[PDB]
Amino acid sequence: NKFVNTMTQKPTVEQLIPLHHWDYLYEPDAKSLLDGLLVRYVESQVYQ
Amino acid sequence: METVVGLTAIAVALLIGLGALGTAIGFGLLGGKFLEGAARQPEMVPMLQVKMFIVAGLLDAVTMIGVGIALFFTFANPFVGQI
Amino acid sequence: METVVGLTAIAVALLIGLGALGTAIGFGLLGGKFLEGAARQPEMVPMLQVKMFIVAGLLDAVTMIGVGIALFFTFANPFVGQI
Amino acid sequence: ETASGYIQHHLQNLTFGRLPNGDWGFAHTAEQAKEMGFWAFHVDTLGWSVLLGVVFLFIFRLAAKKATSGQPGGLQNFVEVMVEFVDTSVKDTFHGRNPLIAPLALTVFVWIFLLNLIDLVPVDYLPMLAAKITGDEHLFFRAVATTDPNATLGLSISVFALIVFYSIKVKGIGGFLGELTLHPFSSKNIVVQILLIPVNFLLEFVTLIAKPVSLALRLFGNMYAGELIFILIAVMFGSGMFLLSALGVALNWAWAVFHILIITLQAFIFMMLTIVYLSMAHEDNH
Ligand SMILES: [Zn+2]
Repeated sequence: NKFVNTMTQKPTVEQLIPLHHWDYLYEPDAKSLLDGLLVRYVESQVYQ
Repeated sequence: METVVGLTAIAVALLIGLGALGTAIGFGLLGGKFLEGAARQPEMVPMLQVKMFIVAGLLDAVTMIGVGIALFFTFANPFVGQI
Repeated sequence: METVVGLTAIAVALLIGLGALGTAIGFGLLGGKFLEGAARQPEMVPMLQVKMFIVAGLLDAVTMIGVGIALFFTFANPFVGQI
Repeated sequence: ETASGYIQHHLQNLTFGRLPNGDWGFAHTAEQAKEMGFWAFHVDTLGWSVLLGVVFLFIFRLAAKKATSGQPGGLQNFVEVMVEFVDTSVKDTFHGRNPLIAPLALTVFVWIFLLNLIDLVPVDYLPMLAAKITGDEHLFFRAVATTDPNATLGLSISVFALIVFYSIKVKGIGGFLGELTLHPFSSKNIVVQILLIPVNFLLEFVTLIAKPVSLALRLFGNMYAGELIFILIAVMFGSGMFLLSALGVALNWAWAVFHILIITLQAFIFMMLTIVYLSMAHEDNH
C-alpha cells in the first residue's frame, strides 16, 4: 500500500529487478561495485 | 679523409636512428593514453586531440634538431674542412 | 688529427642521439599521464598543463646541456687545439 | 645500361639556372646542376605543382560560380562534402572568427593529396613521355613534387610565416616576446624572472623552430621512401627472368595498396597540424 494522504491508502504492484560528464576512480572493479550496489538497491526498495 | 668521412656515415646513422627509436616508442606511449581517454570520455575526443598535438611538439623537438644536423653532415661537412 | 676529428663526429652524434632517445620516451611517459588526468578531470586541465610544463623543464635540462656541448664541438673544437 | 645508372637517373631533377656563361639554360648532368647555386629552379617541380593546383581550383570554381542552394548536381555534391568535412575539422579545434584558416585547410589538404597521387602512376611513364616529346634520351624529369625537399619546405615555411604573423597580429609584439620569454616559468622577484628568461627562451624557441621542419620532413620522408621502393621493385623486372617478373608484380601491387592509405593520411596530418598550430597562436595555452 502507498500512503497517498492520511485518509487514502492505495494498493499497488511495483516492478523491482528490471530497472555530469566525468568518471569515478572506481578503487575496486566497477563491475564488482555494480554487482554489490544493485543488491543494496533492491533491499532498500523492499524496506521502504 | 677516408676515416673522417666514413665515421660521419656512422654519426648520421646514430642521429637519425636513435631519434627514430625514441619517437616511435614515445608516440606509442602518448597515443595509448589518447585512445583510452577517447573511450572513457567519448564527448572529450576533440579536446584530447588538440592537447595531444601540443605534447607532440615537445616530444619531437630534440629529434628534429638531430634530423637537421644529420642532413647537414650528409651534404655539407664541418669536419672535412678541419683536415 | 683525422682520428680526433672523426671521433668528434661520433661524439656529437652520441650526445644528441641519446638526448633525442631520452626526451622522446620521457615526454611519452609524462604526456600520457597528462591525457589520463585530463580525461578524468576536464575542469583541472588548465592547472594540470601548468604543472606539466614545470616537469618538462626538469626533463630536458641535461639533454639541452648535451646539445649545447654537441654544437660547440662542431663549430669549434676543444680537442683539435690540444693535440 | 646498369641498375645503378637506372636508379641514379630517377633521382635527378630538371634544373634551370646560371650556366658558366649565361642565366638561360638547363643542366645536362647532375654535377652541372649542383654547380647552379641557390639562384636556380627545378622546372619539373614547379610544372607539376602549379598545374595540379590550377586543376583543383578550376574544378572547385565550376561548383561555386553556379551553386544551386537546393538539390545538388554530382560535382557540387562532392565539393560540398569536402567543404563540410574541412569546416567541421576547423570548428573542433579553432574557436575564433579568422576567415583565412578554413580555405587554407581546404587548399592544403586537396593540393597535397593531388601532388602525392601521381606516385601511383607507373614510374617510367611520365619520365619517358617527356623524353619522347622533347626528342632527348638523357632528360631528367621527376613527376611527384612532394619527393623534392624544396617543395615540402616551401609549404611549411609559408605556414610558419602565417603562425608568426597571427601570433603578433592578435597578441601584439609584446605578447609574442612575452610567450617566448615569460612563459612557461614566471616569478615575482626581478632577479628570478631575469634568470628564467634564458630557460624559457630555450624551451619555447626550440619548439617553435621544430614546427616547420617537422611538417616538411614528415611529408618528404614518407614520399621519398615511397617512390624509392617503386624504383627498386622495377629493377626486378629489368632482370628479364620469369619467376622474378612474377614476384615483382605482387610486391608492386601490395606496395600500391599500402601507399594509397599513406597518400590519404599524409594530406590529413599536414592539414590537422596546420589547423592546430594556427589555433594555438590565437590564445595563451599555458
Ligand atoms: Zn602562456
